[PDB]
Amino acid sequence: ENLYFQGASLTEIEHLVQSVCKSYRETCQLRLEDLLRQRSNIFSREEVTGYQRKSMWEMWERCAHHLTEAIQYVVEFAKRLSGFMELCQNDQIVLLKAGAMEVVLVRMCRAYNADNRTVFFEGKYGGMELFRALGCSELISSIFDFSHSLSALHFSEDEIALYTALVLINAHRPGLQEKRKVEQLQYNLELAFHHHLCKTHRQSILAKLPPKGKLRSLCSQHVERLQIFQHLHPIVVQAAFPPLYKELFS
Amino acid sequence: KHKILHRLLQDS
Ligand SMILES: CCS(=O)(=O)c1ccc(CC(=O)Nc2nc(-c3cccc(Cl)c3)c(C(=O)c3ccccc3Cl)s2)cc1
Ligand code: NA
Repeated sequence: ENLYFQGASLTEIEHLVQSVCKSYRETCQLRLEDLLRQRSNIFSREEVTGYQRKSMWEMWERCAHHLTEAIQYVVEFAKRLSGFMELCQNDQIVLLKAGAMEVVLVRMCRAYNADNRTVFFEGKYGGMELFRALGCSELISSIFDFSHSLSALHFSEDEIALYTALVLINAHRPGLQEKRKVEQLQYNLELAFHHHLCKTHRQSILAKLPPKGKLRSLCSQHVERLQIFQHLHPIVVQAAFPPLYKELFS
Repeated sequence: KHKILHRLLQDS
């Protein structure tokens, strides 16, 4: 079905590197140079106050929409990944449900500016005080701290591509029917990532990467905060949250 | 249901 479901040679691992990096370039949502160029474009004190004054439900809806757009690009990335379309429908769903948010959380470090602790949101950079209307300050501060720690690694685009392919192709997700097929694909993606790091003298990042439990905790925290919001505004979720967001998080 | 997810995966 796919070469990467079996033992792969060095040449085939070198191709996997190129393939993953290409899949990522084509599905990235925003170019790194565009995000970097816009760093000087920061929300004014008046603009921040305006975001803080929005109703809780309006802020949640805007954030659920922006998240859904980012996730859509992660779905496209998954589809372009060697071997993903060869897995059964159950497993593709299992992988995307558990990993799509994790991939978005990793991709977000490109949009995070560690110099002033701001993130690119709705056309400009803003600090964590911009999301105060959500009423989930601990979750927001935990997300900014994660983006801050990832930023300290100075990831290249190729590294993010290879590391996110691995965040998604995780053979330990409960509910996988073809676990051994996913284990082999994960092994080959692990080799591709570690090969690229070896080749670029970047193996020192391996020890600095966050533990898998960190990404799981951030995703569980998001689902917990959504459940609190859902109990307060059930009609808002039902009527105005994107259907893809609800399939993944509700 | 996973209606949207199924649709996204089957759209070539
Ligand atoms: C992700 C791919 S890309 O780097 O190309 C790209 C694309 C679009 C944007 C704009 C955007 O959509 N910007 C957002 N920034 C945040 C946010 C909120 C809190 C902390 C942090 Cl660091 C970011 C958002 C959330 O809604 C959000 C996200 C993750 C987790 C919880 C929330 Cl609430 S949307 C940024 C980056
Ligand atoms: Na960054």
